[PDB]
Amino acid sequence: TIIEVKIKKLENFLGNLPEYATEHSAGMDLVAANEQSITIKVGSIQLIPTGIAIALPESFEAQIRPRSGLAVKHGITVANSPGTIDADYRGEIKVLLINLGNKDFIIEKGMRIAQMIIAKYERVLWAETSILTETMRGR
Amino acid sequence: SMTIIEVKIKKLENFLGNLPEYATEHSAGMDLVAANEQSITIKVGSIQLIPTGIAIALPESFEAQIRPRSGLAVKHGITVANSPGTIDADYRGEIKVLLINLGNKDFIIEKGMRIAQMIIAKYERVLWAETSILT
Amino acid sequence: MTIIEVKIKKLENFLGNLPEYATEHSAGMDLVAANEQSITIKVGSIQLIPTGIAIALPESFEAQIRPRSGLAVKHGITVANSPGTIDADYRGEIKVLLINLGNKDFIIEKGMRIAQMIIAKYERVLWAETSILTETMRGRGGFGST
Ligand SMILES: O=c1ccn([C@H]2C[C@H](O)[C@@H](COP(=O)(O)O)O2)c(=O)[nH]1
Ligand SMILES: O=c1ccn([C@H]2C[C@H](O)[C@@H](COP(=O)(O)O)O2)c(=O)[nH]1
Ligand SMILES: O=c1ccn([C@H]2C[C@H](O)[C@@H](COP(=O)(O)O)O2)c(=O)[nH]1
Repeated sequence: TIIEVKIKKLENFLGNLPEYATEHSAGMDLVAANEQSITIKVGSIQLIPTGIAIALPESFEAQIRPRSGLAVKHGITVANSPGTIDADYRGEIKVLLINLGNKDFIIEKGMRIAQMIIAKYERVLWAETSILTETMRGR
Repeated sequence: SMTIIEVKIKKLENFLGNLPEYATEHSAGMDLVAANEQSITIKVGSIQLIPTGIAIALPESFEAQIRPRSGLAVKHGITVANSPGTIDADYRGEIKVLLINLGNKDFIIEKGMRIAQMIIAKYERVLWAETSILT
Repeated sequence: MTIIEVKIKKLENFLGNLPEYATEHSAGMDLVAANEQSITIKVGSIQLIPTGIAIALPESFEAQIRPRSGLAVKHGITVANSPGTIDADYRGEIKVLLINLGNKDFIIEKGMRIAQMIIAKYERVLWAETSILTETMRGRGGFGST
């Protein structure tokens, strides 16, 4: 199942629109679009802009997830993972990276920093009740 | 088209105010609100479990995901330690949010603070097919 | 509910039971450590733990590697690249990247439950490049908004 998503390139965008590595990949690589280098000191969190804004169709969301390689090699991961991009968000997509490694890490424009996976969500209608069914799991 | 799924929800004794709400009509998730009666300090490097005051019964083939909110992470280094937390359709206990302070100042969690977002989605039940060669 | 068949290969270090759902309505299966030498995760360190299985997902399905809440609560151990993303293109050994954000060193021994694996559908995006996106209510009137 294919979904069309509108996407706007911002002033800082470069290159191809976010790409899937292979034809069956779940996620697109997000690329740092910071106009000046950003150093993430050990233990710190930095916001990295991506230079895109998107308009997801109704009932969909985008998830900002880590690239395993950055975590393995440098202890860099997504601080709010999985980051939720809502279908009515019209701002620049931002990636929050934390440095949990042992050396300061420089984020340069063009680096692959996260992946973005699009998935369906369901909107909840609450049915308030005073008792829930019992299950084999329980409380 | 969005689709609606009805989910049963029980208020526990420590719930205050309103059932979890979508910030906007097109939000993927509902905001989860701290329901601790007494403030909870999360010191630098600590993990703390925060109650929400609710229990839910998801319909079959659905799960709920406990995810961080952007503000707590970027402003305070607070995030969800077991993210994304998985709420199973047969869980009948209180939903709790496990926060970690990876920032550089102690942070006090007060009743009423938005501490996470909860996204409901379908999952698929796997039947394994054992094989000797993956194509 | 909806059942999906997934092919799975036992590698040489596989010990015993294929990943199982803890209950008939659990979203995820428990993944178990299959390391043939003990692995110590020092405080603040990150270690890759093998599971001894490889899988072949059907198209449009992913497996998400997520933390078990018990390990996080009791030991500060969680999944460093969470949610780990397994898709149809990955037929190698499933590995769990753990980080120790607790207050003492933690030894991973084979047979320990280390993560849970939730299979779900994802969508493939085709981009419609545009110069004007619709306006919405989100963030409207906030400080600094243009
Ligand atoms: O990693 C993230 C998370 C969120 N957002 C955007 C899209 C969301 O709709 C909006 C609000 O996020 P929350 O505060 O609800 O997490 O910020 C990002 O750009 N990056
Ligand atoms: O962030 C979380 C994760 C889990 N749970 C509840 C619902 C789950 O069904 C149950 C068991 O979680 P695990 O041990 O499978 O992580 O705990 C929560 O309240 N919050
Ligand atoms: O928790 C994880 C995440 C990924 N992978 C597999 C599937 C991916 O295709 C491959 C490389 O990881 P990424 O660089 O795409 O994150 O490793 C795992 O074994 N476990």
